[PDB]
Amino acid sequence: NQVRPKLPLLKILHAAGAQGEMFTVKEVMHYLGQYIMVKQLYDAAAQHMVYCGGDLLGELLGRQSFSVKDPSPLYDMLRKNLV
Amino acid sequence: TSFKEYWCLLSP
Repeated sequence: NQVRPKLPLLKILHAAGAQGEMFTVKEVMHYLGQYIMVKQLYDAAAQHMVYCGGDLLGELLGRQSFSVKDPSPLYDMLRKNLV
Repeated sequence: TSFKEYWCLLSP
């Protein structure tokens, strides 16, 4: 089932290389994964930790850093930005 | 263990 992102995530999703206006939760999770990989925001030593504060990802999440072992900060933002 | 291995431990 599709959802429309709010503008900030949208821009990030297109920055990943996604196309379109409406996404599924499945494809938003791929391109967010794709985004961090290409933007090299994960820590090179502790690869589970992502440091996003200096990027547009940081202001979207409302954070500086987060870990993938706890992705409840991802849940926060998906709930708020995908109508 | 890479980040692209960690990432896909999450459901979509």
